Amino acid sequence: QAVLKFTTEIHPSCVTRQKVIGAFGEVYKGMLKTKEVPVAIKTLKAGYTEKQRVDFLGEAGIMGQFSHHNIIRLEGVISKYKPMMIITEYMENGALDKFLREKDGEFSVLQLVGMLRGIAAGMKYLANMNYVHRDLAARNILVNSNLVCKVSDFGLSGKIPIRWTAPEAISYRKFTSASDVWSFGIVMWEVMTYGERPYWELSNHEVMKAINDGFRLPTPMDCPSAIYQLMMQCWQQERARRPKFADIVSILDKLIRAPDSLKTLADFDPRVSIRLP
Ligand SMILES: Cc1ccc(C(=O)Nc2cccc(C(F)(F)F)c2)cc1Nc1nc(N2CCC[C@H](O)C2)nc(-n2ccnc2)n1
Repeated sequence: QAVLKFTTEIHPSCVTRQKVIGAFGEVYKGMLKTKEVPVAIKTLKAGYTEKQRVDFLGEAGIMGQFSHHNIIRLEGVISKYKPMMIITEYMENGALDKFLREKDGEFSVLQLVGMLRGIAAGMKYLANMNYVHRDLAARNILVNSNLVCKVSDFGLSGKIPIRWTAPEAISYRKFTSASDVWSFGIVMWEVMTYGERPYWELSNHEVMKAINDGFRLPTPMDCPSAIYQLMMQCWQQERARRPKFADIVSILDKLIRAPDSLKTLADFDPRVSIRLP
């Protein structure tokens, strides 16, 4: 029970499950009695294995431990009754990838960079807490009604997220906070492009080959030079050369606080010629 030391135990009478939103069990949208609050509810259904129980309660325990503005907030856990449940806050705006694609061009550069600073602060916290995310991507980030981004982990889409993953993590399963930094660079590109697919139609093998050949994603349109410089350094082949999350947070904070620094734009390489008088 020590695993749950940072969690609040919720009584089942306070929870109502309404609609399945994911699927040892299912995830539901529901309501929590604490005037009810909307919540997401992950269940561990009858028949779960020992490994599944250890993973489920371990997930609940770390989510309770995390207490940060940019990490999804655990409302509580049901561990004393069956089915067991993990209950989190709910965001009507949903996941960041779909959000940006449905709001193309609607935000200022400063708003976009602010979302990256928040994601970076959440990741710095996770790394400092010695938690390696392994699946950092815009699809795993929730957006609240204040445009605050909350790092989450919804599990795999299981689709292996090759184009978000650092080379050493793909090649030999070395997942660390430095491979999370690589993923963060990809998230920066996702944000600045309003959710474009990294590497467009390239297949997974083509992406890995391009990376090994030295190619990197080109600059997004209208992107601050400093922001593209930062994402590029997240994609250094040599793990030890990448910035740490503390460096990323510091840089993003300083750019936002001296906002003229974001007015210098990186050149964009057009794919298409339009000749006009
Ligand atoms: C119930 C639930 C359980 C666990 C997690 C979760 O993050 N665990 C996690 C594990 C390790 C590390 C971290 C860490 F470090 F990142 F924090 C976080 C999130 C949700 N809650 C949730 N799950 C979904 N799902 C899940 C099924 C697929 C579906 O498409 C979306 N959707 C919403 N949701 C949507 C709109 N508002 C809220 N909430």
